[PDB]
Amino acid sequence: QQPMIYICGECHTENEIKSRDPIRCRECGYRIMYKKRTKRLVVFDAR
Amino acid sequence: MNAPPAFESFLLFEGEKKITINKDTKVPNACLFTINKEDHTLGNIIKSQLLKDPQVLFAGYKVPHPLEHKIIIRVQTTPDYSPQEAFTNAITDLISELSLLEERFRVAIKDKQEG
Amino acid sequence: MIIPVRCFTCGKIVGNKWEAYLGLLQAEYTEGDALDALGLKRYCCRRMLLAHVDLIEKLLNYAPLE
Amino acid sequence: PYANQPTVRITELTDENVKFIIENTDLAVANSIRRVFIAEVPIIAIDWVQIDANSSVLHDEFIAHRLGLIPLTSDDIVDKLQYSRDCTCEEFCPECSVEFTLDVRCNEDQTRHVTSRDLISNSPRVIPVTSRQDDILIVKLRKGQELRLRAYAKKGFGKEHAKWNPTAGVAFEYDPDNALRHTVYPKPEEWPKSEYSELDEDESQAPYDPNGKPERFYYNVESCGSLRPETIVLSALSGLKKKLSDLQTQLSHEIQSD
Amino acid sequence: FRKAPPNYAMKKTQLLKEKAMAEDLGDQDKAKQIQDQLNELEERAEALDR
Amino acid sequence: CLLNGLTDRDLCELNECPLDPGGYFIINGSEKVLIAQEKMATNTVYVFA
Ligand SMILES: [Zn+2]
Ligand SMILES: [Zn+2]
Ligand SMILES: [Zn+2]
Repeated sequence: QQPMIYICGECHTENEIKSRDPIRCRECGYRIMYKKRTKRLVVFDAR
Repeated sequence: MNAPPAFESFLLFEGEKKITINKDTKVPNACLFTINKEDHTLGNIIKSQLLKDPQVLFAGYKVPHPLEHKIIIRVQTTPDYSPQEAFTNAITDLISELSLLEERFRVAIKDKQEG
Repeated sequence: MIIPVRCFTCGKIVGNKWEAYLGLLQAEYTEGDALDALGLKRYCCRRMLLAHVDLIEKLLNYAPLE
Repeated sequence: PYANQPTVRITELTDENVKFIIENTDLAVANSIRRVFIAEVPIIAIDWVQIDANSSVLHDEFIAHRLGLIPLTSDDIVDKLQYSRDCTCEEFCPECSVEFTLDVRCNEDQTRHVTSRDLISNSPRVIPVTSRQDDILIVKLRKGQELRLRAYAKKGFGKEHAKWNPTAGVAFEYDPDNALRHTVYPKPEEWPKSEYSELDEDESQAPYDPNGKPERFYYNVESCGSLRPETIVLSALSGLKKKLSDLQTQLSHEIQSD
Repeated sequence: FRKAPPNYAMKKTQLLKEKAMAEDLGDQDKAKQIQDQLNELEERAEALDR
Repeated sequence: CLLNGLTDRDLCELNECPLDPGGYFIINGSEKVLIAQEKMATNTVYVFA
């Protein structure tokens, strides 16, 4: 049950965007938004 | 992308021998010792120790190639003193010397602290 | 962009000396004196504090939120 | 046809560096002990960083890289731990590693300075250098950013990577007067006298000496702060002794097999 | 209901206010826009100093 | 332009840096710059051989 949460461009507010939907912030309304970091096991070696 | 890992310089790989003896044919009583996963650290001191020994006619090491982790030590003794025992004696005395140096250094420190 | 953690050539920890170096420069000291006041003898480790540029400030100006 | 009886004399012992002298020993032994100081000295250091949430302005790998370079006091723990490669268990067991956690989040308006003091270690003795002088600056966070991660430390030596390099800089120097001529000065008068020079201010360099061997090696090992300098020397001596012992055993087995 | 200045639209809001003031030929509207712009600039300066 | 005589504060808030020299167009989201061409000065008499 993952609605593919996004991060607004300037508001820096989360949004719930699903397929076949416009790409806009829930408030104000902007056309830019980035994704959120994965949940995978991001493991680096301090080398 | 092809950079080798850092552990290949000292850690042995499965099947590789740490030390290999190979008798030479050009002159009597001459062997080449081949050491895997080592550097100048463990070859230079042995070279010097072999030089100290008078019965050793020739002694010298080399690094075939810097990117390769391998060294070759050539030893040639008098006919009545096989190079194997020369190597063993060199290492044994070198270990004794380092142990003595450690003991002296430790006593010197413990005396230096409030003394 | 940020003070390194160790001197490239020497290896002496220098990361923990940027704030101190700035404070010493600010109060009254001059660079040539502040550097040896911090204890940086070798000239190899001094280039860390003299040449280092502090861009992390400009980076922090672009606050993501608020 | 045997070894020699070297002598040692410390001139300056502090908690930051040691200056000593070795006499009656060969150059090869001196330089080898040096290279062991720099390269083959066991020490603890961060080697496995798992980043969970990093909203700082630096890269993800920048944090891990920096954390790799923060020294960790290993006065009595390095000798006890075992190399992770040779451990006989899965995951970083505490018997063979030391775990670290960092969780900082800039809430107030003033910019944070995430310093090494935020590295909350599980073990008491394995901590960055802050016991007794600011702390190593890691990264700067601004209101709203955060940095959550945990990293494990493991035993290594400088040869594998620099992070395991306890000594800041080894000052090795012998025969301060150029008595053995190992270097030829085009204009000896132009050069400044060495710190260890016994030669007066009139003469430039000692007269040649044919039957002269290098002795009196001057050392100035300088600990980065992880280990105490005398501890560095003792560990290097022990490590070299162990390497020779292993080599002797291998050679013995090889000869016996033949 | 959500007030405008919050949080990253300070510069965009200032530009919008300046544009509206320039477009509006009225004196009272011009004065109100100038006052609002000055207040926004002062608040931004205070936040930066903090 | 929208950054005519604007303070570094607003530039930083607009994800821009005060150091950017500017003077370059943005077409299709690419920075295009006009190279200054050169030619012979007009309305001047030259006598070549
Ligand atoms: Zn929107
Ligand atoms: Zn340096
Ligand atoms: Zn384990």
